[PDB]
This record gives sequence, structure tokens and C-alpha cells, in this order.
Amino acid sequence: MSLLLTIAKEYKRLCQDAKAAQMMTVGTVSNYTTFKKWTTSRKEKNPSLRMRWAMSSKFPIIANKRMLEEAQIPKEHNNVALWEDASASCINYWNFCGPCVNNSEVIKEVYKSRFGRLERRKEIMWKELRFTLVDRQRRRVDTQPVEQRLRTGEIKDLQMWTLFEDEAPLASKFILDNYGLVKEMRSKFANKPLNKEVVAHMLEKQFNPESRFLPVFGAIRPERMELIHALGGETWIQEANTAGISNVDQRKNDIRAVCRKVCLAANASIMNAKSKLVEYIKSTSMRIGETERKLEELILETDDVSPEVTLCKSALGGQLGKTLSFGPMLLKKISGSGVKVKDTVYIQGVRAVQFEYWSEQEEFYGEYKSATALFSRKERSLEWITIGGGINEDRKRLLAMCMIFCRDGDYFKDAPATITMADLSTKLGREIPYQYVMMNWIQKSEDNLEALLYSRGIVETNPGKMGSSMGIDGSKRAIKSLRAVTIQSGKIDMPESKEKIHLELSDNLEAFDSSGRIVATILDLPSDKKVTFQDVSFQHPDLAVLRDEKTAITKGYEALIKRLGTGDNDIPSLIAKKDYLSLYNLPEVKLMAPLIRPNRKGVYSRVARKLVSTQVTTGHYSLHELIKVLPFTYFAPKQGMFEGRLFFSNDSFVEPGVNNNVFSWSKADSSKIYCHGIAIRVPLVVGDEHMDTSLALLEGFSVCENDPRAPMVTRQDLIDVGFGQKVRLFVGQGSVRTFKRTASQRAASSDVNKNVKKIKM
Amino acid sequence: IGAMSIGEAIEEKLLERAKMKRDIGAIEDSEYEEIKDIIRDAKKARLESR
Amino acid sequence: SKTFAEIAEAFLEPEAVRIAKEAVEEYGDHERKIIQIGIHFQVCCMFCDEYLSTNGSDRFVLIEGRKRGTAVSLQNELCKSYDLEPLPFLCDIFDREEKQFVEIGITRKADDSYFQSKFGKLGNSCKIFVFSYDGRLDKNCEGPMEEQKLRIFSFLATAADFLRKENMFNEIFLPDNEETIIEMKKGKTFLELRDESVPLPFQTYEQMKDYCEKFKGNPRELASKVSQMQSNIKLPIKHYEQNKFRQIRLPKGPMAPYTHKFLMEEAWMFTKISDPERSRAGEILIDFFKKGNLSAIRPKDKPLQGKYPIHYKNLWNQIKAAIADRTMVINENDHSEFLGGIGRASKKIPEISLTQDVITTEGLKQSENKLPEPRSFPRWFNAEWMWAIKDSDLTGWVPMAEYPPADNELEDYAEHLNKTMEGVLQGTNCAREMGKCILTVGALMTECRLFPGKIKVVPIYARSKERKPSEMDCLFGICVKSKSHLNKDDGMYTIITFEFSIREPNLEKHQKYTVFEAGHTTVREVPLYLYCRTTALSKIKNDWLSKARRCFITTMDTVETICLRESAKAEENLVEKTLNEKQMWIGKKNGELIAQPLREALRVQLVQQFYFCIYNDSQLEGFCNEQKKILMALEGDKKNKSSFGFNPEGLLEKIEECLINNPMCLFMAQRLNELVIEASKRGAKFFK
RNA sequence: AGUAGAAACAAGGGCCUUUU
Repeated sequence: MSLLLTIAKEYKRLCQDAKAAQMMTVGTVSNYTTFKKWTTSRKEKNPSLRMRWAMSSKFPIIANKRMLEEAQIPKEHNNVALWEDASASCINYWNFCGPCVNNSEVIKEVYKSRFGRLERRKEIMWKELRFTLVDRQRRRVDTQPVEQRLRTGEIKDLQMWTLFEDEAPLASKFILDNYGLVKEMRSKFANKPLNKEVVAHMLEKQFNPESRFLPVFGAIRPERMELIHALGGETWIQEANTAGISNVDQRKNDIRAVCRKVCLAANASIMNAKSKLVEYIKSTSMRIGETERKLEELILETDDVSPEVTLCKSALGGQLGKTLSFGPMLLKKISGSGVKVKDTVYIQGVRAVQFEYWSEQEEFYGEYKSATALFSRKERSLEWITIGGGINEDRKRLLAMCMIFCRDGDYFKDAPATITMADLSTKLGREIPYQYVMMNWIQKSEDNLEALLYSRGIVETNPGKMGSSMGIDGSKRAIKSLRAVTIQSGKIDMPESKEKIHLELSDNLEAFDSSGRIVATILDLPSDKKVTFQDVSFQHPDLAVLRDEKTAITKGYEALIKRLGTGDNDIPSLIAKKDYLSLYNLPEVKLMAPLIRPNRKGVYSRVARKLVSTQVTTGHYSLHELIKVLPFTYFAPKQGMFEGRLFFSNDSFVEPGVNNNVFSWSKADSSKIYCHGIAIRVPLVVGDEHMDTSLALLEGFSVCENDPRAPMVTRQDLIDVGFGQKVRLFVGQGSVRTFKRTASQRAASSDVNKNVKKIKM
Repeated sequence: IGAMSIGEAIEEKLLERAKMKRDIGAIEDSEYEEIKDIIRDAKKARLESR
Repeated sequence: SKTFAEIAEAFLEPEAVRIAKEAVEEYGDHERKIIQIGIHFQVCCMFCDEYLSTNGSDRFVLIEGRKRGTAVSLQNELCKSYDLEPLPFLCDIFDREEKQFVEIGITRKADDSYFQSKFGKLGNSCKIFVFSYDGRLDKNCEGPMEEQKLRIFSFLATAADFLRKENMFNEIFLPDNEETIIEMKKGKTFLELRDESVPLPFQTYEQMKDYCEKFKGNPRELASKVSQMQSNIKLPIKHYEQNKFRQIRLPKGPMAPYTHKFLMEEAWMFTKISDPERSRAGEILIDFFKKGNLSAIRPKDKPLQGKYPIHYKNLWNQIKAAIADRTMVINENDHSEFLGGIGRASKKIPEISLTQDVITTEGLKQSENKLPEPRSFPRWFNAEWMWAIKDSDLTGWVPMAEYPPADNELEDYAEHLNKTMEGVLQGTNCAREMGKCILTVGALMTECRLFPGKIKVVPIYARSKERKPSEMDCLFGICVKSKSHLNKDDGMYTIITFEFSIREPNLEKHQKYTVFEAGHTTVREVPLYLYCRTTALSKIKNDWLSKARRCFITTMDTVETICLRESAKAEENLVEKTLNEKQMWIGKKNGELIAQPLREALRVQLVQQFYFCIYNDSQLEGFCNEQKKILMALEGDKKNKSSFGFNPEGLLEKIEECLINNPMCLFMAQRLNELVIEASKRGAKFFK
């Protein structure tokens, strides 16, 4: 308003100047950031003293005049200098009595993190303080329970698209994919009196899991690490049960299970395991709380250092940590080097089998359940191993898997009699190296493990070293103990390195990392297991258990949703032209008509043929209901009694209005259709009464060749633009572009892959 | 970030805001024309000056 | 994101990244271009959009991603089969339907320079499409399919946003064909210098670079040189057991004199019932003056000792007149001027106005820096310590907050320990001095801030509580502060301190003060003594004295570091037993080692921390930094660890260098010597 | 006078720069 005129006059005054005009004219807008530093640069060494100094002053505070005048609060209620025409005391007067905000219940959403902290803390049953020398391990962890953890780029787009839409940047992939989260955030913080910067900063903190390198004891869960300071120190422990707070392990566990399942499925195709794996990953999703997320993004966000996730991250191309693996064991190379060197091993009598072994000094941290180690190898020999675990069995298993890692012992020279050529290799036509065979051998029976440990030389426990010794049963001390097996108390501190290594994978799912090393494989996973996954979507033929009927209905609904794109002879355009009659002869309804229960098909068509008209003509319609009931409008109307439900030929119905398993939706997430527990994405080409907003149209538009003839419109006027009509539009900051309302988003990955495959012929 | 200068961004955004508030908000065609004329004068002055 | 490949995978598909990487490796060019080529390759593949010809067969055939060797082979094969003319240069795609090649290009600048150059090079032979990131197309023929255009322009828009975000939308990463050689702008002068910094053997950076890039290892020569350096050194190694630590030598001279601003042991105080309404400094001073005991004081002309008596007597009378007037502002007279040095600041002389004659008229020579002088061990410090380890007949001298609620056992334990320690520590005399410092310096801080340029009057007071009861305001003495115009950090502003006493002044100890016997006071009647000092302070000393409450934290930390450790070795709550029983040696008497529970050695610890706050200087810093070696040697001796060193004599010299005119340093050194002596009876590595 | 350190203050500009 008049303020606008003032802003324009100010701009005019500035441009009348010469220097400001020069700096504004030249360069791009980024210069602002730079200038933001050349100004207001001043700090102070001891701020505390300065504050005490200033507070004493006659009038320390600063307050805007217009706010004080608007408040109409007494100048000096009792001979107190609230302001010349301000003291700190003034704030007290305001707080005790003064202008009251209509409601302050929005603060609970702004600071959802801290209220969550308080809510979690109120449910902790404190048991009993005890005293003892706690064993603490210094390891990286996360100290904030967070849902839907994202990167800084996504967070930045979330803030811009939830607060400043008029200055929103061009629609990203994430915003289109995750529209339920953006809608949920937008609703709470729209048309509200708020300091926007504060809210943005708090959403940044909301979506950032604070990872720190700390001493730790006991379980590792963000719910505890946020208050670890009040659970135990080096000398005391305040017992407390924190199991049932913000369960974050069940979703990580489910993600790992799903990755295991897909990786085990996609090993069947010898020639095309990799491509099948990628296709399997892309055509799958899972529900997190309220929202449904694509598996690929979840895998990219996660930090689970496990062979399943490692392989999937490699396949998609995600970079991952410098973390090796060997079965259900963990490793981390502290130092050293080496180079492959082949050696033969006779399985039975004379049966040469080649195996490669590194040749150099090499230190290695290791981590098995409730045990840790710091071993070293040298030219096909286990030089030493220092353990700091706390369980006899975990200690033994760790030592054995470490020995195997380094191919030490006579068995590698002269294989045990028991192992045969049938199990050595080619379970499914793929060779299995010796080391994994020995691993399976040890897992198979304890006696083999005992034989392996016996293979390492045994000596007599010298005096003094009794405490630093390990028998065959993992005894703390004995009279005879394993050669060069030191033992100590206290978990070995986990190393740390903020490095990111690119690593590929072979046709046999062998993840190389810019060198020979095999970071992970499919032969270091549980054999197999059956699981019933909840709230997941395996939209792929091979990964499906349903019959042809519900699959056919779901396919028909997908086909109907495939005509929701832009262009004439389509549902949205026809609705704009109010030509409901054409909808009744669309190809997809003709394809879907056979399914419709023929006995009362006509009656169903009449009711739905009526509903669409009422929705279409009036201008108030439910897109979801329209898609739901278009299949019945193929046949000629008839006469009959309508019970209330529109059946198919498979004893599955849909009631017009109330969600059911066969067809569900929600006003919260209006971009999903749940057909028999299958998530069907609807494109965002046209808004509906509930979903109506700036976002529901973004997919339809796209950029095109610049044309200065087309008009310049507002963001809201986008709703009014014709299909296949060009228009210029300000986007983000300092960008004027041209948009054409035709959906053109073909698959980029598929085409690029195909061309690359062709390049190899 | 962009390719426009500061002046150009202010010019276009201000014009868009004025159009949005004349369309629906409490602004009169006279006020909209006055502001737009002021903006045109400011742009001309900025470019001509240096 | 530390390498370019990751940045390209952010938007580009990783496959195209690998392709462009292999291509760069084959050509041998910088890898900085992995992005540009990748973008071009992606544009072509997406451009193709699996389009088909009339024959239901593929329409576009790529030639770009293929290796150079097979590129010209496919090009010639196609130019021949369809009976086309061979082109001199290479292209990117071969449209079969129109039987002609199509090159593609991408120029950041919105100008036709690149298109013009490319068209000139290729003329009109084939179809060229010069896209632009900001929506511009330059061609020489009909435009492509609309879908193809909208996919190219969307991809380019996203890519330009993701570059502009990272500050990589420049010629460096997106150059044209010509501007492909980025290099540091080697200047004539920079080279002229670099060629002069090359070590003596070499004479040009080229020789040094050629010698370093090909440097090979010759361990024989390196080891020989190492041994020759290991022989011409003869590094001494000294196991302490054989070479013992001689006792520290302390300086010699007169006893170290009292330096703290406010008297502790001697100071005599006046009490008055607390008035909440009148809680201000001046209000308390006036109320104390009104009873009339203060107005009785009438110092004698002759002081017991000290100098400048007349000035002090005049200032005392002026202060009394000020209070009588209820205006605590002193006028600037000769006595105040002299004590405050208002005008005793040397006046700067310009150098341009100087001449040998001026030098002759008044002596002119570089300031003969008067380093401090050495003072011998103080024999009075022990008395102050013992006095400070006694109760003050009052409690709650230092203020405190209110303890918060509790929910878990741990909090109850913390609150019980804190309550016990605070109760023990609130009755002593050291805490009375803590309160006196906190309040007096707070008042003086809030005066120097408000009324600089006016020699205000501030009292030396405190607040306390009678044991179990009412509260009490105590008045140890009076202060004043000369102009505190603290324009800069770490300023300087003289103050003046009058304080009462009932004790005769020592000559060696109370050298600073200038006492005046002042009548009598009841308790029976007793003489009085008016101790008139003239000290100085700064901002930093003020803030730290006003935050002296820190000592409680350190003392509690030590006590609970001992109690939790003793409790863990037994896995049971052993704190009260440790506090009551555990005996801590705290001195010697009659040649024996005295010991008392921890509950009574908290007082010693607290006094130690307070004195660290008070007498802190560079000397104490250096000392406490150089004594650690000796304590580590002691521990090594206790555990029979054959410690050793290279030159202990130098260490002792360094230590004795930082012992000058600071009582605390000297006292602690004498105690350290007595410690090593007493331990020599049960340990080694120390000489007598 | 005093402070403290390995040099600086002991106001500077032309009349200005009270609640533990």
C-alpha cells in the first residue's frame, strides 16, 4: 500500500545517487551476500562486561517509537523513566499487563524439537544410582531423534517453499516427490504473524541429526544420547528404562530387511543382476509415520554401514563411508597397504584352489557384537590382536573371523579333510573363494571353530601375563593360552575419518573401491528368511503376490491416471470445457468396462454418470472420486435400486465417498491412491477443492524457448492459464523465464542407460 | 542467485506486487500508474546516470 | 563432494559421469571438465528421446559417447552407405530420416559469438543447435521437436541453478572452445623474486623443480649424515636417581609486603541492623554515619608510620563533610590532586620541535627501565592462612541462589553434598572477604561507569546474617576512586582506601599503609588505627574480583573427584565416610605431620583458590607452569619409575627467575621445598 | 605518589566524552 509507494520512492532516491546506482546495475544479485559483510562488522572481546557496563546506563534499551505509541502504555506509571518520549523495567510492565496476542499456541509447533525433548523426558522412569568404573567407548553417534532426515539442499528448498513462495526457486524433484511434507509444514505457518527467519532456523535444526564423537556406554539410541549426561559418567550410573521412546530402530531394521530381500532377489539374473536391482529399488517405497517415501531417497539419507545398504548405495551411485565388512563383522583400516598375491590350497589330497592374499603390514580395528579388537596382519600372518570385549563367545567369534580375514593358519595351506569340492564353489554357477567357505565352516559347527583356534599355536601362560591371556573358551586367565593373543579391559575406541570414497560393483555384486579390496558382497548376508512387511509397496511384477484380478484393477486405475496429463482429449482439459460426455467414451473406461459387474452395470453407470455431471457443471468436484467412478460410465444408464456400493466382478466394491481398502485416499496426502495396498502417484497438473494451492500445478508447467511476446502474469494466475499456452514468469530471485503448460518429463535414467548400452556394441 | 542485477529484480518484483494488489488488494488504478511511472523514471535515471 | 565426480552425480546421472571421465582420461585433459562433457553427453541422450523413423526403426544414431577410433569409422560407414559426402570434422548425432548429421552446442553467454564461429567453421553443411542455459536457441534450420526442446531447457535450467548455487557458473568450469587454458598470471616481478628465493645450490626455480620432481632416496647417505650429526651433538641423558634435584634458591632481601587492596586479618568492622528499604551503598554509609560512632573519629597529626599524612587527614575530613552534605562528590584540591595524580602525567614533547640545544637544556636519555627488586620469603603469610581458616562469628557472608527441586536420586545426592559444603564454607572468614570484594567492587564498577570525572565516595561494606535471626550490614572501611575515564581496555584508575583496625602495624608487613591512631572504640574500650593506603585497579581485576565466586566450583570439583573415585573402587556410596574420616595432611607442628579430615581441608583448598584469584600475575603463572615437572618427577619416584631428564639445572633457573616480590610464589616455593624434603625420607631423586 | 611488565597508564579532544 502506501508503504509500497514509500519503497518505490526510496528506490528512486537511491537510484538518483551515482555510486549506489553503479553497484546495483553491475553484476548479479549474489553481490548482496558479499555486501552483507562489508557492513555492520563489529565484535567485542568480553561481551559480558560490556553488557554489565551498558545495563547500568540511564537508558540501556532501544525501542521503536511507533510500537510504543501504538501500545498506548503510560509514559511513567509511577515516576519511572520507561522512555524519554527506554529502560528495561518497561518490559516488565508489558509482561504483567499490556497488549495480549490472540493466541500463543503456535509456539508448540515452532519449537517442536524441544517440546519433543520435554515430552520424551517426562516418560523416563529413573531406577537407581549406582557407582562403578564405567567402560566408555569414544564413537560417533547421533544425538537428536529426527524423522525424515534430509540434506541441506532439500532443507533450503523446504524453507523457501514453506515460507517464501513468491520468491520460490524453480520446482525441484524433491518438492514434487515430497508434497505431503511441504503441505503439512505450509498449513501450520501460513497467514500467521511470525518472524520468518526464526521459523526457518528452527526447521533447519528440526531436520538435522546432531552427530557427535562422544564417549558412550550401553545401548546407542538418540533418545538416550540427548541426555547421556544424566545417565552415567566415568564413575556412576543412573539406571533408567528408555526403550519405548521415539522408536527409530524398527524402521532402520525394516529398511535393511528390504535391502536384503531385493539384493537376494536380484542375484538370480547372472547377466543383468545390476539392472534388475536398480529397477527393483526404484519401483518400491515404504511408509514412514504419515508420509510415504521412495526407497532410493531413504537409502541415500541413511547412515547404516551394512553390506545391504552399502551395495544399494553403490548401485545408485551414492558415496559411502570408508568401512569394510566380513560377514556379520565390522572392520576399519587404520593404516598399512598391500597388493594381491595368489597361493594354492589343496582341498583333499591334490586339488589346487587359488586364493589371493595381501602382502604388507596392515592394522585393522574390528567390531563384533559386544566385542572389539585392534589386530594387525603381515604377509599372510596374523601378527597380533588386542581385544577389549566383554563376552567369551563374541571374543572367540571375533578372533576366528579375524584369523580368517588374514588367511593365517595351516588350514589355508592344507585345507581340512571335511570340506569338499561340492561346497567350495558354484552354488549357483559362481565361484565362492576359500575364505567364505571357511566362514561357513566355522558357523556350521562349534567343533570346527575349536579346531581352527587350536590351529593357532598354544603356549604356557607366563607369569604376570596371566591377566592378559585368552584360553580356548575365552577365559580371562589360564595356565595355557593362545599364542600372541593379548587381552585387556575396556572397549577399543572406534577410529574416525570424514572421508567419502566412490566405489563401483561388479556383475557379481563385488563392490570395488578404486582398488582390489572387496568392501562387501552378497555372500556375507543371512542365508534367507521370510518376513511380512507392513506399509510397503513392491510395485513390480516379479515382486508381487496378488492375483490377476486385483492387479488388473490396479493397472486399469493406473491407466486412467495416465490420461491426467496435459493436452486436449484429456480429463482436465475436458473438465475445463465442461464436456463430461466425452469422459464416458475414453479408451481406458472401455478397457476397464469388462471388469464391472455386468448384472447391475447400467445402474452403477447411471449414478456415477449423474455424479460427474453435478461435479463437473457446478465447479466443485473431487478429482479422486471422479477417477474412482469413471470406470462405470461406459455402459448405457438403466433403472434400478442403488444400495450404495459399486461392485466389480471380483467381489470387491467401492462406496462413493468413504475410503476402503480397495480404493483409499486422504486430504492430508492428496497425491496418493491406495489400491489394495498399492501406492499410485497422481500427477500434479490441476488443483482440487481440498488440494488447491500453488503446488498442485507445478508438474504441468515446464520451461521453453524465450518469447517476449507472451504476457507476464502472477503466480496465482497460473491457475487460469490455458493448456499449451506460453507465459513469462519471475522465478526465484533475478530470474525471468518462460513456461509452457505441457507436461514433458520423460525418464532421463532409462534413455541415458539405453544409449550407453548401445555405445558398447 | 541469478543473472539479473539488483535494480532489475527490484523493478520486476515491485511491478508484480503492484499489479497483484491492484487486481484484488486495496490499490487504485491511479496509485498503480503513479508507482509504475515512478519506477520507470527511476530505471531511466539509473541507466542514464552511469 | 570433495571431488568433481560427486558434484556431477548431484544432478547428472553417474553413468554419464563415468563416460566423461573415461573420455577425459583418454584425451588426457584436466578432470575439471568432467561436468561440461557430461552435460553435453546427457543432452544428446535425452535429446534422442528414443525416437523412431517411418520404418519402426531408430531414427537418431549417437557417435559422441563412442571412443575416437570408432567414431570416425561409424561416421565414414554412414557417409558411405547412404552415399553422403565425408565431412572434415566430427559430429554428435546422425539423423537417419533426413540422412544428415547434427552437432550440438551449449553456450553460457546469451550472445551469438559461439554459434557464429561454429557456423563459419561448418558453414551450412549440417544442422547445428546452439542452446543456452537462460532460454535461447540459435540454429541454421528448422527447430527440433517441442518435447525435445522442453526437456533440454528444463535440464539446463536445473543445471544452471545447481551451478550458480556452488559458484561454478563461470568460464573456468564452462569455457568456450578457445578459452580453454586457465593459468596463473605469471608476472615479471613475481618471477624475478621467485628466482631469488631458490636455495644456494640452485639458481633458478627450474633447477630446483627438476631436482625435486626426480628426487630418489639414498638411505646410505641419509643414515651416514644422521650418524655424523648424532656424534657431534652428545645429547646428555640424566636419570634423576643419580642426578638429584638441588633445592630451589630463593631471593634475598626484605620481607614481601602486603599487597591485597582490603585488609583481611586486621580489619575491624561495624555492624548495623539491615534495612531493606535503604539498601544502596550511599544509603548504608549515611545510616552508619548517623549513629555518631563514625563522626567521633579524629585522627592525630602524627602517623605511626608512612608518608603523606596531611593529605590523608584532609581527605578524611573532606569525606566526612561530603557525607554530612549527603553528596558524595569531592572537590579537586591540592591533596586530592596529589593523591590522585590528576596532573602528574608527563607532557608529550614533539620531535620536530627538538634540537641539540633543547636536549642540553633538559636531560634527554632513553628511559632506564626499573625492573622489580627481589624480596625474601614472608613470615606472616601462615598467620593469615590460619586466621582465614576460622569462623567469623557470622554466616551467609557471600550471597547464593536457591536450590532447585529434585526428581531422581542423583539430584538428591548432588543437593545434599552441595548443601553440606555450602554450610561448611559460609561461616569462615575467607568468605567474608569474598563478600566484601563482590559488593565493594560491584559498587565501584557501577560508579566508575556513571560518574567518571567526579571523585566519588564508595564504602567498603558487606552483608551477613547472625547465626542460629536477623540480617546485618558491616562496614569494614571507606574507599574513593579518582577519575576512571576508561577510554580503552585495561585502563588505569587510582583509588584510595581507608580501613580500620585494632592492631599495631608491623613495619615489614604494612609498608604500604600509613596508619593513624584514631581515639577509641567499644566492643570495653580499645584503641583504634586508621590504615590509609593508595592502591590502583583496572576493569579486568574488577570483573574477576566481582566473579571470585568461581572458587566454589573448583573446590567442589576436587572434593567430588576424590569422593566418587574412592566410592567406585568399592562399588558403594562412600562419601560421608570419606568426608568425615579420610585424613589429609595439612601441615607440620612440632616436627610432626598434622592431618585433618577432608571436611576441614576444604577451607585450605578454598583459601588456595582465593589467593590464586587475588595475587595472580605473570610470575605466579610462570611458576605454576614450571613446577609441574617436579610433581611428575615426584610421582615417578613414588612408583619406582626410573624417570630422567636432559637439563634440570636450567629448569630450576627458569623457576627462580620468576620469583620476585610476590608473596604467594615465594611461600609456595618454600612449601614445595619442605615437601620434597619430607618425601626424601620415603623417596629418592632429591638433594638436601 | 601509585600500578605492572618484559610496555604502558598516570584522561582525550576542541565547553563536551548509584540497589547481588
